[PDB]
Amino acid sequence: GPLPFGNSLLKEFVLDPAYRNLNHGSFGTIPSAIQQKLRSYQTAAEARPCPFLRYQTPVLLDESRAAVANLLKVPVETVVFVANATMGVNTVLRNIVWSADGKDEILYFDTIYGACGKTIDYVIEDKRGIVSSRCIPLIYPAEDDDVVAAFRDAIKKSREEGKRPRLAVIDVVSSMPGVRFPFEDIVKICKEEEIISCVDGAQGIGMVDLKITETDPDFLISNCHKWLFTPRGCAVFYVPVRNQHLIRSTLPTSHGFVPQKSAFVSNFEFVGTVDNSPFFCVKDAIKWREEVLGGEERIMEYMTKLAREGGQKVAEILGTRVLENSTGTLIRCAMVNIALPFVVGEDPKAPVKLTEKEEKDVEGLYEIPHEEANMAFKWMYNVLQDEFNTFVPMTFHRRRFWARLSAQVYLEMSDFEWAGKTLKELCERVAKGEYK
Amino acid sequence: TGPLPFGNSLLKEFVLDPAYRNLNHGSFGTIPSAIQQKLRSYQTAAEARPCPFLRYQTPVLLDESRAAVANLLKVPVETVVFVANATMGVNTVLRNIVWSADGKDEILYFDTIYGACGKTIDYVIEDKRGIVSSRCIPLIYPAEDDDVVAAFRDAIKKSREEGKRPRLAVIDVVSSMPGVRFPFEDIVKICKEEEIISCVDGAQGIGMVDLKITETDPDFLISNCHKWLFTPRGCAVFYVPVRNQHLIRSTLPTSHGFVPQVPLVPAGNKSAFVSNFEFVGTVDNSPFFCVKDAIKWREEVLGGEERIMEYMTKLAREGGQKVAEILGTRVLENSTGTLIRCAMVNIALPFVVGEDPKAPVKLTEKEEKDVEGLYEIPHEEANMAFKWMYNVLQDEFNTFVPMTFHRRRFWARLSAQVYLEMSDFEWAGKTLKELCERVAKGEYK
Repeated sequence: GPLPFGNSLLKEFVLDPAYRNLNHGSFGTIPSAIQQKLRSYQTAAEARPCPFLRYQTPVLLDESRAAVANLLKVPVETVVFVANATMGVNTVLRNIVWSADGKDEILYFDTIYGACGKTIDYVIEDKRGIVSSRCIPLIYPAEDDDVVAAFRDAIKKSREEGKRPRLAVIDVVSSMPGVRFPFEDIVKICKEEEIISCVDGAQGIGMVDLKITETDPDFLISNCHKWLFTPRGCAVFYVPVRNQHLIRSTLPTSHGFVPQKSAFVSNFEFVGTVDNSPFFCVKDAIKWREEVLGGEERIMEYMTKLAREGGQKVAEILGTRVLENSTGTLIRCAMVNIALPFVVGEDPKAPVKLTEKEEKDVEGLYEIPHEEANMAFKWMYNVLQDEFNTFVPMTFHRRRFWARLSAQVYLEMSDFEWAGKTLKELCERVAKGEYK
Repeated sequence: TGPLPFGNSLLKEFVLDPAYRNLNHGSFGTIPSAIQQKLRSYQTAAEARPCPFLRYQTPVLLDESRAAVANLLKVPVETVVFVANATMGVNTVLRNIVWSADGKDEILYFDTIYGACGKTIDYVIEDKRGIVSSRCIPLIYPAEDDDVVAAFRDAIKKSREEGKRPRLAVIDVVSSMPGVRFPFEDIVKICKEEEIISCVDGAQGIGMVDLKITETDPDFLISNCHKWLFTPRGCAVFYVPVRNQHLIRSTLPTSHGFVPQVPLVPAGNKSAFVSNFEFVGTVDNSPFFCVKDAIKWREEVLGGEERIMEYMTKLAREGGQKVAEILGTRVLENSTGTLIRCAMVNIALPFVVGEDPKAPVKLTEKEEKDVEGLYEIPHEEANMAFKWMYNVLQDEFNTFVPMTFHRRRFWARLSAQVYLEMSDFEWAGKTLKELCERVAKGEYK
C-alpha cells in the first residue's frame, strides 16, 4: 500500500541525515529506488555500448515519453526530452524565425529566470537587432488581475511604438519568488493577440496541474528532475504538432537535422553523446510515485497544503507574513515565501517608493544599510549551510528579503517549525551585526 | 608496483559484458570499474546535500578536472573548459562567430566531416540566412597528405576567385568514417597564413593521439574525453586560446554567465570565459568531475599516456594487418603510412559493390586491379547487406563493427584498446571472413 508522508518517507531517499532539505525546488532529489534504476541503465550502457546505446535508447526514450505524455494527458507525439529547462527555452528562442520587417518583440516579466532572460538578450544580439524585447515589471504580492493588466498594457504600448508583440515567456510557477503565476489567462491572451506562448513551466510537472490541452500553449518546458523525482538533467519538452515544424534544429544540431514516428520526435533521440540515464528513469519515477506513493494527485495535494501551513507557521514564528495576494492564488504550489523580520535601507541610485502597507510592515524592524545588504546576504547563506546544515534561497524584492521554503512529501510540520526557529535566530544575529 | 600489463587480463578492470567483444571503442568508449565508482561517488554526494554540493563544490571539482586535463595537454589552465560532447562544442563555435556584413564569408570543410558537424554548418547557414555559405572539399581515400593539403589550397584559392572569403575551416585530428589520422598540422598552419579560423574537430583525439596544441596553436579545438580518455559519457574538453575567448559570446545554452553588450571588479580571479561554462543549465556533472580521476587512473594504474597511446597504435596497425591478411584484402593506408597514426584501422571487405549509374564512380587502375576476381554485390542490395551485416554481428557474434561505404567498397573500422590484444583482431578477421562468405552466398534476404 501507499506510504504515509512526512519524515518517515526519508527512509526512501538518500539525503544526508544531518542535512535538512528545505530547498527541493532548486535541484530536486531522487529516491533510492530511482537511483538504483539510474545506475542500472548506466551498467547496461557500459556492458554492451554500441548495441545498447544505438538501439535500446529509442525504446527506452519512447517508454518514458509515453509515461510522461499520459501523466500530462497529451498525445505522445507532442513530447520529447531535453537536458534541462534552460536548454528547452533556448531551443525555442534560437529556432524562431522573426519577421523580415524587424518589428518583432519578445514580451517577458522581470521575474523571469535569469538564464532565460539572458537568453533573450543573446538572441537579440545574435539576430543583430531583427528582434527586440519588452520587460514587464511585477510587484509582489501580485494580484492576478494586475498581472493580466500589466500584460495587456505592454501589448497595447508595443503596438503604439510600431512594434509587433511576437512571443511571450510565461511562467507556470515563477522561480524567485516561488509563486504560482496566472499562466492560464496570459496564454489565452496570447492566442487572441496571435502571440507565441512560450511557457516556462520548469517549476511544473510533479507539483501542479499543467492544464496543457486546456491551455493549448505553443511551447511548454518543465523540469522532471525538479518535482517528479527524476534524476538530475531531464526536462520534458511539449510542442503541439501544429508548431513542431518551427523547431528547425535541436540544440545542438545533430544527425536528425533536415536541410531545406515523426521527424520531430526522431530528431531529439541523438543530439550528441550524453548519459541518457536520467531520461530513461522518467517512466520509473512515474510508476514509483503511483505505486509506492498514492499517485500524482495525492502527492501534489500534500505538498501545496504543507506549503501553505508550513509557511504560515514560519510567518507566525518570525512575526511577519507569507507572500500572498487577496485571492490566495500565489501559494498554489509546493513553495512558499516568508518575509524576514528586517528591512534594507533605501538605495540612493535606485530608490524604491513603498506602499503604505509595506512601510507600515517595516516599522519596529531592524534596518540594514543598503551597502551592507549584499554582505548580509552572503553571511546568511554561509551560516545556514555551515552551522545549520540547510539551505534557504532568498528573494530581494522592494527593500525586503523573502525566504523561499519548498515543501515535500518527506517533510512535515515540524520541519517548517525548525525552519522558522532557525531563520528567527539567524535574523536576530543579523540584527546584532554579526555579518561583520 | 609496476603498471599493469595490457591485453585481456585488463578486462577485469572494465565493466564490459564478457560475452560481448568491443571492437568499436571509438564510437562511445567505456570506463574502467574504478571510474564508474567515482561517477557514482559524485552522484551520492550530489543527492546527500544537493544545494551545498551542486552550487559550491561543482566549480571546485571542475577546476581540479580543468587543471588535470590542461597539464595532460600541456596548455594553460585558463584555455580549457568542459562541454557536453563534441557535437556541443563545434556548435558552440559555429553559432558564436559573427560573419562579415558583406556576406562573403564561407566555411570550408572536407566531405569526411562528422555528419552532425556538417549539418551544423547547414543549419547555421539557414539560421543566419545566406550571409555565410559553405564549400565542401571531396576526399578520395586512401588520401596522401600532400593531396589533402593540395585540395585545401585549391579550395581556398578557388574560393576567392568567386569573390568569396574563406573565413573558417573545420579540421579533423582523426576523422570518424573512415577512422584515419588527418594532416591537421599542415591545414591549421595554412589557415594562419591565409587568416582563416581553424576550428579543429578533434573528437577522436585526447587519450589516443598527441594533439600538439601548443605547437598547432589552433583557433578552437574540441575533443571527447569519453571516447579515448576513459571518462564517463557526456564529456568533451573545449580548448580556446585567450586571444579568441572573446569570440565565444554565449555558451550553449545561454545561461547566467552571459553578459549583454553595453564598471567591473574582476580582481585576479577566474576569467569570465571560464566562469561562463560552470553553470549552463542543470545537468549531472559527474562525467566532468571524473576527468581528473580518469587521467590519474591511467597514470598510476596503466603507466601514463605515452605508454597507453603507443600500445593502441601499434596494435591498430599489426591487428589491422592480420585482419587484412585473414580476409585477403588490405588496410586503409597511403604511401606515407600516416593514416594509421591512431588506434583505429579500416580493412576492406572481400567483395565489391556494383556500380550505381546514378552517381557512377570512376575507379583508378589500382581499384580496377584490386577488385578483379572479387564477388560483386548488385548496388540495389548494398544497403540491404549493410543492415544485415550489422544485425548478424550483434545477434550471432555479439559485437559491433562499423563500416564505411566508399567507392564501391566497404571498409570495416576496428578500434584497438588497452584491454584488447592480437588475438582479438584474429577473432575479428575470422568473424568478418565468416560474415563475408555468407554475404557472397546471398544469405542477406
